Amino acid sequence: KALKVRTSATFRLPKTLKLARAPKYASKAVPHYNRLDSYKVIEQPITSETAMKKVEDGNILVFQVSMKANKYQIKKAVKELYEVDVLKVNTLVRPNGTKKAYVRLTADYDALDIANRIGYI
Amino acid sequence: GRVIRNQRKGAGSIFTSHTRLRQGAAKLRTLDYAERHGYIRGIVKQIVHDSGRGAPLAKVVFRDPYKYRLREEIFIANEGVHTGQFIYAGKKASLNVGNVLPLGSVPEGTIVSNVEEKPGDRGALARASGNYVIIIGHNPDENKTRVRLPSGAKKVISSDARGVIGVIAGGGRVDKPLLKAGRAFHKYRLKRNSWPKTRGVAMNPVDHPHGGGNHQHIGKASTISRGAVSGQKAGLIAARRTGLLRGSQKTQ
Amino acid sequence: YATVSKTHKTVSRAYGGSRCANCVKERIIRAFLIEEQKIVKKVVKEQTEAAK
Amino acid sequence: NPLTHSTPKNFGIGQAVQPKRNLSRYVKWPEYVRVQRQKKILSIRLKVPPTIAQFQYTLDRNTAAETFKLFNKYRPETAAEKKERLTKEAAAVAEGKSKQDASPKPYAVKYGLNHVVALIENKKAKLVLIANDVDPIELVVFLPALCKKMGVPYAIVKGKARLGTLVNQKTSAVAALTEVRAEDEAALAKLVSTIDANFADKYDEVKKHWGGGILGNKAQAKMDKRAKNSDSA
RNA sequence: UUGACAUUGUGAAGAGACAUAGUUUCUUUACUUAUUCAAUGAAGCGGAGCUGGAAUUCAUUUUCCACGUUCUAGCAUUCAAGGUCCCAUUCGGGGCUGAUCCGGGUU
RNA sequence: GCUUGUGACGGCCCGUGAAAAUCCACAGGAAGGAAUAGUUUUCAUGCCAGGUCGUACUGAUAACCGCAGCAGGUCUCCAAG
RNA sequence: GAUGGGGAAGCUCCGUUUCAAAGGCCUGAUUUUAUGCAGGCCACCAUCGAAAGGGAAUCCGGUUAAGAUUCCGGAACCUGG
Ligand SMILES: [Mg+2]
Ligand SMILES: [Mg+2]
Ligand SMILES: [Mg+2]
Ligand SMILES: [Mg+2]
Ligand SMILES: [Mg+2]
Ligand SMILES: [Mg+2]
Ligand SMILES: [Mg+2]
Ligand SMILES: [Mg+2]
Ligand SMILES: [Mg+2]
Ligand SMILES: [Mg+2]
Ligand SMILES: [Mg+2]
Ligand SMILES: [Mg+2]
Ligand SMILES: [Mg+2]
Ligand SMILES: [Mg+2]
Ligand SMILES: [Mg+2]
Ligand SMILES: [Mg+2]
Ligand SMILES: [Mg+2]
Ligand SMILES: [Mg+2]
Ligand SMILES: [Mg+2]
Ligand SMILES: [Mg+2]
Ligand SMILES: [Mg+2]
Ligand SMILES: [Mg+2]
Ligand SMILES: [Mg+2]
Ligand SMILES: [Mg+2]
Ligand SMILES: [Mg+2]
Ligand SMILES: [Mg+2]
Ligand SMILES: [Mg+2]
Ligand SMILES: [Mg+2]
Ligand SMILES: [Mg+2]
Ligand SMILES: [Mg+2]
Ligand SMILES: [Mg+2]
Ligand SMILES: [Mg+2]
Ligand SMILES: [Mg+2]
Ligand SMILES: [Mg+2]
Ligand SMILES: [Mg+2]
Repeated sequence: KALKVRTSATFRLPKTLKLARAPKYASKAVPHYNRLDSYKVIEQPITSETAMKKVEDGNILVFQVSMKANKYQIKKAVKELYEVDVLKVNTLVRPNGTKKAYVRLTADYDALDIANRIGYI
Repeated sequence: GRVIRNQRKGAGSIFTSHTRLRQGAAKLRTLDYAERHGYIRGIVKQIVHDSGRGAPLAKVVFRDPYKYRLREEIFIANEGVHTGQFIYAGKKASLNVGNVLPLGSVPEGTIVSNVEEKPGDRGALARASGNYVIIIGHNPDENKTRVRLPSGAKKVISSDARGVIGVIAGGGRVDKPLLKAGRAFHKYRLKRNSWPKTRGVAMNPVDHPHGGGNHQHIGKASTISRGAVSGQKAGLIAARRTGLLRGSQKTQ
Repeated sequence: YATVSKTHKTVSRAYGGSRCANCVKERIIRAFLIEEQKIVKKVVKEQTEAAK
Repeated sequence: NPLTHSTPKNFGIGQAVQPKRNLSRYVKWPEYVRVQRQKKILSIRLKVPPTIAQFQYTLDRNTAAETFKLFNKYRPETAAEKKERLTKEAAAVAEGKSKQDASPKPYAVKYGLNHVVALIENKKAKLVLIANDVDPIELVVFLPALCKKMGVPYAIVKGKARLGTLVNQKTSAVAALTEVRAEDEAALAKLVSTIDANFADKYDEVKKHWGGGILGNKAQAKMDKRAKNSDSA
C-alpha cells in the first residue's frame, strides 16, 4: 500500500501510555498519625485580665493556639473539644511568636459560663 | 592605562538600545507562496511614529492564506502611503507606491525602499527617513538586478529580492538645526547612551591615545591603521585621505 | 462589566456594543454594493471570454 | 436540487482560506529521523568503494525464497526439543548402555559470525548466506573474499532478521549449511549453482565496480534536461 | 594578518613528467553530500500533464508563454456546499470527487 | 478666593510620552430546545464559604544612618485668619 | 534565570524558544466501572522580578491603659459554590 496522511506540518510527541505506580515495597512501614489533632491544635486558655473581659463581655474564648493551625482547624477543635458552637474566629500572632485565637461563640452559648466549666477563672 | 571609551561599548552595559517604547521591528512579509507566485492584498491600518526612528511606521494587516484570521505586519511607511490604502505584495503585482515587488519585475529607474539583500530576508537596504534605492538595470540570466544604494555604492542582488515601491517617509528631518543641547539630549535619550561626547584630547593619558600633554593636542597622526588593535583605533580609522573635501563628490 | 446586566453592554442593532452605528451603516452599504459590482464584474468578463 | 446549493470555492491566492492538505512531504521530522534518512542519502552521493557496493547486490526474492525454504528444515534445536532430547538420552543412554549415542546425528544450520568464519576457513561450510544489513559492515565485508578464496560458494541475502528467524535469534548476521540429509543434497546443488552464478562467479568483475555517486532527483532532472537541450537542439 | 598542512570530496577543459598511450600534480569552471549562511507554527518544491493561446506548420507539432484575486476602510472559520458511492436506513456517519499525476530533497 | 478633582479645548517635539494579568462585547452559528408542555439564571429574591502572613509604636535637634539622646543626613499626603 | 542543547581541564560560561519527538482543555464514549478511547481544537514552551506601576469587593457611629476601614453596632459589597 502506502503512507500516512499528516495534515499538520508539526510533528508532536506521540501520546504514549503512562503507567501508574504499583510499588513493591512500601513507602514508610507505618503512616504518620494525625499531626494536628484537636488537642494539639488548641494549646491553652489565655487568661490575661484583659482577655477575661472579652469573655464576660464578649462571649469570646481566647486560646493560645498552635501556629501550625488555621481558622478552619481552630474552629473545629474548639467546637469539638468543648461541645460549643462558633460564630467566627479571629486570630493573631503574638509578639512572643505564639498564635492567639479570639473565638466568638454563637448567641446560644454563654462563654463566660463555659470558661469556668473548663475551669479557669 | 585604562580601557578607553570605545572599547567599553562592546559589553553593552549602559550602552544597549532604549528599546522600551518601540513599535516592534519593521519587516516585510515572510516570502510565502502568495507573494512569490502572485500578489496579496493588505490594508495600512495606521501609520504611526516609532521612538528613536526617523520615519513613521505603517501597520498593515493581511488575511492569512492558511488560517481564518488577520495577521499584521510592521512596514516602514513610504512617502504618500495613507491609512486605508490597499497594499499589494507579490511577483505579479502592479507598480504603485507602497506595494512590495521583487526587484526583478520593475523597470530600471524604479525607486524602492526597505529592499532585501537576499530574497526573503524581510528587508535590509534603505530604511532611514528619506532614503531609497534605484534599480539601474537587470541581467535576466542568473536573475540579478543592479541597484544603487543611498551611499552611492552599486550592488548587484537577486531579482527575487523584494523591495517596496517608493521612498521612505519623513524625509528632510536632518535639514533642521537641533539648536540647543537639549534637543540632542532628548534625541539620544530614545536611541542609546552616546551623548554627550568627551573629546579624547581632553582626557588624561590613562583614558585615551589623545590624552595628556601640557596643551591639548593629538600628538601623533590621527589616521590609524586598519590593522591597529583595540585600544588604538581612535582617530581617523583607515583614512585614505583627509582634509576639507573640495570639489564635487558624487560617485562616477 | 461582569457585575452588570447585558443590556448595559449592548445596543439592539447588529454589532451592538461594538461598532458605532454610522460605522455599521457604511459596511452595510459597502457590503451590498461590493457584492453587486461583483456580479457586474462576473458577467461582463464572462462576456469578454466569448467576445474576442 | 431542493433548497440545496452549489457554491464552489475559489482557492486561488488572495481568497478562500486554504483547505487542509497532505503535507507529509513537509513535516518537521525529529532529528533521529532526519539522520537515518540523510545517512542513507550521504551513503549514495559518495562514490562507494567496490568492496562495499558488492553488497546492495543482494539475492533476488525467488531464489532466496527457495533458499529459506531449504534452510528452514534444518533449524537448530528448540528449547523443549533439547530438553526432550536430554530427558531421552540421559535416562536412556546411562542405563540401556548406549555410548552417549542413543541420540541421532544432528543436521542443523551453522550460525554466529565467528563460528562460520572457521567453517569457511576449513572448507567445511558448503553454502553460506551473508546478511546485507550488519551495521558495522566490517564484520562481514571480508566474507565474500573469504568464501571466494576458500572455494566456498556464498550469497548476500536480504535480512539479518530474516536470517535470525531461521535460527531463533532476533538477528543473525550469517547462516550457513555444512551438512545435509542426502534427501536434500540435490536441491542444494541446484540452489548452490544459481547463487554461484549471481555472486561468486560475478565477484571478480564486481570488485572492479565502484558504487553510488548518485544524484537526487531535484538535481537529476536538473541535468537530464540541461543535457537534453544543450547537445541535441 | 599572510603561507602551508589537516578538515577535502566529484566531473570537465587546459598546462605539467617515465621521455607524444595515462597512474600523478596544479591554473581555469563545473558539481553537491562535508562544511557554511537565510528563512518558516519545515505550506504548495522539482518533474510530467491538462486545458487556453501567441506562434509557422515544409507532414504534424518543432516550440515558447501563461494556466481563479486591483474602482470602495465590507464579508472570507465548523474535514465545504455541490456531485456521486456506501451503512441497511434515524439521528448520525463514512469514502471519493470538488482540489490532476509522479518523486517523500521543508525552501 | 484657596487646595484639589474633572472636563471641552489649545501649545510643544529629529522627545509623540510601559507591559502583562484580567473583564466585557461583538462576528460566527456548532448544537440544544415547546403545547399537554418545553427553554431560560447575564431579571428579582433566596442558601452556604471565604484560608495564610503583616497590623503595636518612632519616623526624628532622643525610637533610622552618622562610635552618642551628634546644630549633619534621610522619600511623601493633609494645610485656618 | 532553570530546561534539549553548545563551550569549558574544571569550579562553571553561553543560550530563553533557542538547531528539542517540549504539553492540556473541553466533552463525549462507561451504564463489566471507574474512567480507557472517540473527535475537534490551542502550539501558548519554565520560573523569579513592584508593600509608589497594573489590581474583584466596606462604610459610618461606638469602644480600649495600649488595637481598629481588623472588635461592637448597623448597614453594604465582591468572589467562589
Ligand atoms: Mg453575656
Ligand atoms: Mg490577621
Ligand atoms: Mg536589548
Ligand atoms: Mg552619558
Ligand atoms: Mg565634546
Ligand atoms: Mg566632540
Ligand atoms: Mg584634564
Ligand atoms: Mg598612539
Ligand atoms: Mg596611552
Ligand atoms: Mg595629548
Ligand atoms: Mg587643540
Ligand atoms: Mg444599552
Ligand atoms: Mg528439525
Ligand atoms: Mg589558500
Ligand atoms: Mg518552509
Ligand atoms: Mg500638591
Ligand atoms: Mg498625543
Ligand atoms: Mg467592554
Ligand atoms: Mg456534531
Ligand atoms: Mg444573577
Ligand atoms: Mg484552594
Ligand atoms: Mg497604627
Ligand atoms: Mg520622638
Ligand atoms: Mg542609632
Ligand atoms: Mg541629629
Ligand atoms: Mg543561565
Ligand atoms: Mg511574581
Ligand atoms: Mg502592587
Ligand atoms: Mg499598586
Ligand atoms: Mg472609629
Ligand atoms: Mg482591646
Ligand atoms: Mg494609635
Ligand atoms: Mg462589623
Ligand atoms: Mg447584617
Ligand atoms: Mg453568585
